[PDB]
Amino acid sequence: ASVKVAVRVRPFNSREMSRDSKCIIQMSGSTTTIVNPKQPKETPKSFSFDYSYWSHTSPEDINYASQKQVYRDIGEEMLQHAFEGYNVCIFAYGQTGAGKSYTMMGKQEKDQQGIIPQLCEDLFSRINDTTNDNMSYSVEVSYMEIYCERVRDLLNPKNKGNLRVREHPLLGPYVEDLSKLAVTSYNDIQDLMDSGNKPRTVAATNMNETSSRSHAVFNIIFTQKRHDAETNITTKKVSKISLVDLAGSERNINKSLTTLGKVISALAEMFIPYRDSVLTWLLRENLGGNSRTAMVAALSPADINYDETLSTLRYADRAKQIRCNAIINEDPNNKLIRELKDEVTRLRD
Ligand SMILES: Nc1ncnc2c1ncn2[C@@H]1O[C@H](COP(=O)(O)OP(=O)(O)O)[C@@H](O)[C@H]1O
Repeated sequence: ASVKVAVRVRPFNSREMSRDSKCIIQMSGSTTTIVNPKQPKETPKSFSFDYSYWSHTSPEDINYASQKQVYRDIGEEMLQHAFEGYNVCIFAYGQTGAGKSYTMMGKQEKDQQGIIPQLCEDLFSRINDTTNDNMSYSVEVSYMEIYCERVRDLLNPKNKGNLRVREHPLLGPYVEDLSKLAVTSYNDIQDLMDSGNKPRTVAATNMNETSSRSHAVFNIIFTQKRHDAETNITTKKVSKISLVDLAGSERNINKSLTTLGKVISALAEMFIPYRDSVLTWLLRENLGGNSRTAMVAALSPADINYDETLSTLRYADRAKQIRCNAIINEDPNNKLIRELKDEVTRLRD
């Protein structure tokens, strides 16, 4: 399968309104067009994605791409793939202020919740709707920040540790001593998300908002346990769901962001510089390995952001060419069960 790619243009923000910005983004069907406001004579550049989300107006518009609509396209599809037993990844990419955090986290005030809360609510709603007493489940959450190549645990802020990223000699990269907490309700996972969001690194340069240079990775380990009555074997399906709010794409400590660009470019071109940054190392499987992966590229509508928005569209266009190699998590015991059961009914006959 391919990396799925959506782009999303937001309303003007305060900085843009301040400079009487005009809109340089047009969307129709799956295509996004960007005009060059500095060379108005040159022909607009057009790009085709899995989705082009027009969120430039307000939810009063019939044509406004809502939080619900964005979730119901990519978020629901990836949660369904996790239920099938695939590892899944959604990452939000783009310039500072373009709408990565709004898309991934959103706000609680007025159905503004983003992909992460909607997926968590959908996950627990599906688990709690289970009617088969042979199905049992486990949900483990981890939430980390990568800032200047240092890893912090957002679920245990009293660990000023800069957790070490390691390659397991057989099982691939992991964050040594990163909290992995069992959660049994949507309320519990929401409180951890909220607490984790508050522990993110702030910067004076961003008026003491969350640093524009910090990556946030939200991971769920979803374990589905099927109890077989006849055999008493329990089969396990395990899926890792990685929901990523990247550092701002604009332009040592931009190592991760710059390396992600080279990784996307090298994967689109198909050596691969995964290990040159903590982000691309930890997300190696999600960037062309054992994962179903989607990119949501946030776009400023404003003339003043032409060059950065064009760069986001070109990286999004390249991500579309990446192939993944996701396999279903298979318990070998599923075959032992089928055998043991045939062998017994046959004797019983
Ligand atoms: N689709 C959208 N509709 C409405 N407001 C949006 C949308 N996307 C972003 N915003 C708003 O734009 C501003 C910047 O978005 P934000 O998510 O903080 O950007 P980033 O995380 O990319 O730096 C915020 O005030 C946010 O609420």
